Amino acid sequence: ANPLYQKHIISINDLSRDDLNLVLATAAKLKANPQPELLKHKVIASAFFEASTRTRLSFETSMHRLGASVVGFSDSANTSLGKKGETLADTISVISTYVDAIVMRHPQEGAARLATEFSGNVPVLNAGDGSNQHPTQTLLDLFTIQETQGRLDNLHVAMVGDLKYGRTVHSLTQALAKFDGNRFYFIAPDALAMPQYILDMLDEKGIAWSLHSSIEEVMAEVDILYMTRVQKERLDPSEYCNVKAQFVLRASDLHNAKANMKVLHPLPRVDEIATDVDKTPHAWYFQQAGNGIFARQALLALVLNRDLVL
Amino acid sequence: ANPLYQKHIISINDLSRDDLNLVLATAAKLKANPQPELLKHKVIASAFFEASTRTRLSFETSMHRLGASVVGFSDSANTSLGKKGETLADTISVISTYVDAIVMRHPQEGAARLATEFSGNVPVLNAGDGSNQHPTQTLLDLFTIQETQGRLDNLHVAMVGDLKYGRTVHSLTQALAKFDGNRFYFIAPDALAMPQYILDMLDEKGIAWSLHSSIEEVMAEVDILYMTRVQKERLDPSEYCNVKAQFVLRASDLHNAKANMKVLHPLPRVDEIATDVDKTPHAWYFQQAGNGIFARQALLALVLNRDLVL
Amino acid sequence: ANPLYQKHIISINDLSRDDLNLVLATAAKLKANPQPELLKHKVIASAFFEASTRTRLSFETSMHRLGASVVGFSDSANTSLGKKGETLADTISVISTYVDAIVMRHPQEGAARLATEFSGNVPVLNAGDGSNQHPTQTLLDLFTIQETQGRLDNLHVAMVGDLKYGRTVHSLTQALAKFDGNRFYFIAPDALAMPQYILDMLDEKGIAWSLHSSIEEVMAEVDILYMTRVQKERLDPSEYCNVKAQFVLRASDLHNAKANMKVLHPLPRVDEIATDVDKTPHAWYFQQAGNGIFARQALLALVLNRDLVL
Amino acid sequence: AIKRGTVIDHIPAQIGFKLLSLFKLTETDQRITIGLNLPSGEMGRKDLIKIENTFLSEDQVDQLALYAPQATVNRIDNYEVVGKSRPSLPERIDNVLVCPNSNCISHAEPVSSSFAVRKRANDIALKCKYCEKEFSHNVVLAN
Amino acid sequence: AIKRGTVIDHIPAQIGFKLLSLFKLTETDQRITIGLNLPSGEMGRKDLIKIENTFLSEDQVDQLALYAPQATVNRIDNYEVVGKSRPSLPERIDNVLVCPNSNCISHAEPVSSSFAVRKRANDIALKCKYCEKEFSHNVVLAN
Ligand SMILES: [Zn+2]
Ligand SMILES: [Zn+2]
Repeated sequence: ANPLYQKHIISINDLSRDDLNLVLATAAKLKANPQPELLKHKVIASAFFEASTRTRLSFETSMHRLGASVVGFSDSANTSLGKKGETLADTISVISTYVDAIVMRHPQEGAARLATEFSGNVPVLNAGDGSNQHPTQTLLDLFTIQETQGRLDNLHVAMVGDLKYGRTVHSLTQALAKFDGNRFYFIAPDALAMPQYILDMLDEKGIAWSLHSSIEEVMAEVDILYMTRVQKERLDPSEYCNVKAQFVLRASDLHNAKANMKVLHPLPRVDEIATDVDKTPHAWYFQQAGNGIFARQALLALVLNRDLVL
Repeated sequence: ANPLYQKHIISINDLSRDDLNLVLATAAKLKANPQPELLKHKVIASAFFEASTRTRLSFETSMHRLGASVVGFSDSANTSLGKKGETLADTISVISTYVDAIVMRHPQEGAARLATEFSGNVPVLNAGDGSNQHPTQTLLDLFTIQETQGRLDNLHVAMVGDLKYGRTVHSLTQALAKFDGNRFYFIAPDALAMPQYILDMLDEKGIAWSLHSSIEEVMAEVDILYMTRVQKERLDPSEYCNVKAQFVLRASDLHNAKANMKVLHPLPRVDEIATDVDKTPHAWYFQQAGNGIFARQALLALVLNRDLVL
Repeated sequence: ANPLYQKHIISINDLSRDDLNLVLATAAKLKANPQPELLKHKVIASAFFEASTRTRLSFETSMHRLGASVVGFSDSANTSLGKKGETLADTISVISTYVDAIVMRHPQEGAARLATEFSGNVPVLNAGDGSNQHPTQTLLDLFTIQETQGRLDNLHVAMVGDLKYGRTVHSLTQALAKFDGNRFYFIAPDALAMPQYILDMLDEKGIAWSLHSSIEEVMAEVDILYMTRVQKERLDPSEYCNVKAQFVLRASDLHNAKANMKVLHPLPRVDEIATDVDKTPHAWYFQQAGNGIFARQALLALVLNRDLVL
Repeated sequence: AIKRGTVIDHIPAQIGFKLLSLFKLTETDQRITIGLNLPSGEMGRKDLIKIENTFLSEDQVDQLALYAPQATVNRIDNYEVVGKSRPSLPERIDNVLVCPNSNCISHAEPVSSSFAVRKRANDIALKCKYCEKEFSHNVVLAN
Repeated sequence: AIKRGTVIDHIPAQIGFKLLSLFKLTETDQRITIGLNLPSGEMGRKDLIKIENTFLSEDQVDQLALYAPQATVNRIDNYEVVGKSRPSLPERIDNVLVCPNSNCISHAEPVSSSFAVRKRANDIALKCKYCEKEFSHNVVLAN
């Protein structure tokens, strides 16, 4: 019985390095050799209480690739919860009697955690809970990073943009800081600075990080340039100055990048990456996105199948 | 060829006791021994012209469990009918040329009936037609009631809340009154009283029923306490006084319940059941909900498969 | 200096029988012998934060018929309290440095009392404050009963409709209770019952009052039938049933009425009075309205002019 | 006992804490002493409050009339009781309470709460100076 | 000083009343004695509570390390302090506090709050079981 069998995947902070590595391993193994009837006779819930394209479509796609069926909803507008005013708990109290695992994304922080408390012996996979966590993004992020960089340790990672509300970078920083000798550069408006709780964690783990105010300051040091979108829809009123992007990456800005460096972005992008970067040999966000398929296939196989796929 | 093969399931009033029993039997048989490729090569429409969570998700889930495929829509907003103004008939005149059975819920009473007149040799399963009927809820209600009570006859059933607009209790009262010696207690605001047509039916069948104005009056007599939500979205203006619940069941109110009695609720609940009832040994609504899977699997197998599942 | 010189006119409950009579007496003098310029050189505020036809128009007409100028607004929409959220306080604080008197209607109860707290030596005339008081409606009412029954003592007075939210009947009952041996008939839906405080005061003064469920029980023995409008914009959610007029007077209902009895209504009316009443000799609502001009001239004269009129 | 201050004796059990909250009495740097559930100068159970260097106008004491009519207030100076007064029903209660009427002008605006107090049968009634509605003292909550 | 029970000494000024409200302390028939604003050689100005024939839990006594850190809880039997406990910070606190994150899921749903407690430089950090954000205990309000 593999370590991840029947485990909720709520938060990076609840996962060992061994765990991440295990997903990545299981992953590539299935990209190598598809196993298309693995989750046959499984019905999974794709429960998106807020918009998604990449996260959802990749998940449902992965479920199919492994031979499972999908029931769900793509917004809460046409559920009992939207029109009839139902609790999340009640909502998770019934669906969990229907399906074999619940993939869900919710506008409030803590929603996936809450679901586990009502979901019974049904696992929950957190597809995004407010500005909190994004375990599955991180899993693909990792995969993409190994793919292009060779290792997950001893890297110079820069994260730029909305670091306060970006669940993507919360989960990713926690993940990377479970590996050896990584070093961070944070490029954010002061209002959307990486939260104190990630920092305090870096410090306890004795991990080098520093703030900067331009991309160039760090360009030539960077292995991974991870750009992020401003979470417009998660902002507080006193932050509306920060709606527009503060750092726009252009192709001209890539003059001094180390050759190995890839630009990542969990997507979607507004303008924080101009379309003229797409063509450079540093752009790797679409490739990154496509990696969501193997990360998620992996995760699903691991959680719903007792024994490791060979 | 089983009695229910290719039959529309529009209204309890169109079904014999033999029929109900047959669903329940077929049901448990499949909960006992899943038959996962039974409806292979079947495409079913999940056509929800108004919101659902339990009814829809359970149906599509059941379809998958039996190996069928599902096409559909979860609201009418993005069909031709919403944006282009199309009749239900026309809508049912095309889909019925696509799929092998139509599961549909509609805001207007009589919609499922109307669909049969345009659906051709394609069966329609009514998932809720306005404040009218809810055959499939009733099927699970029955199942749950047998599960927990041992029989379907000689019961003291109390129904509480919006009895006028609750399709749930319309179908359920008609169903139960096809069995021997059941007795009813109706607890409703005068404005949402159980309609005269159900009463006249009880009387012709010589079935004992009485009104009350509190739960306690009947608590100690009751085997099944069936709570219902006020159909806010089906009310008429002269009824807006009745939007809030009139009877709130709490755990303290369960002091004098017979030991066998279960609290049911088709769900979702607003406040007519406080969350502190969840923990008692009388709460059985989530269990009830989970029973939707076996009732609906049954119904589908029966209607789309000639010969009974062994 | 007459007893009302420079006095706030906020609640009937703060006025004496002599106060009322003073106003009526004055009213006559001015109606018989106008005084086009009695208030020359005066500028008055017409501040209406909620909608008004009769009360605002009659009032401004009074100001012109006495030679004063008007400034104001018929809608709190275009003020700095409407588009810039100024406190009603600040609003009064500045307006009271501009004008010699303020006439205000406001949606909150108590708005007028509060203004007196911020206007200094500038008097405030309540033109209706939410569901509380409507002093100058009581004065034209009183003038109208006076002119049609030739007295204010020993009358049989019925009040119909929404008495709970009816600022019109709150002031008029308190004023009639200041005279002798008037008897009251309150006819209204339970939810819109004439308020406890009004009843306690009647009781305290040992005045006969009684409830009734229809207009025909009292019709034979009433002198003034005073219909009102359901105050829909002031209703609570739990009251939304009552929106529709529950008592509808129509000409045939007046068959055994007294030769002298008049039907009154503050107006506007929804359906509570059928238009066939309009031509009967009992209809007096329009005359009533026209009387507002006199009561309001009167009131304005006394408050703004030191010496009693002739 | 204390040197100089006010002493509220003969408060019926379970009211002591209420009066301590409702009138924000512990909101002071002044030395206070409190006993909950004591045997009485009179009755069986009793609450008691002493506050140094602090005095109550006859009006402040009357305010007590709605929560502890039997209470006795002793004015203390030099360890001696120089004064002894008793709560009688007041005309009004300003500041302390909030009007239950949600549509009252008193909520949004910068004014203090204020009600008239009268005895009404086996109960006290409060009429808001502003909206003029009436409530039972039981329903009208404190700030 | 009393027959038997609990004395909580060295509570800081303005906290005493709070704890009364908080732990529904005043809701007994027991004798309670409370001094607010007592002089205190030890600290500076201090509050102090005594409940007779009544004792504190263990966590309740640690769920006290939040507001009254350097407080001392004396267990008293027959007029003699037979025990002297101190509040040490717990691992977590449940049910009692409320997450300052307005978008935390905890607000809407049938769930008790819950926070993780770790000592920081100047304060005490509280991490919510749900939204996973961390706050100063000063920031966190109670319910
Ligand atoms: Zn008020
Ligand atoms: Zn939280």
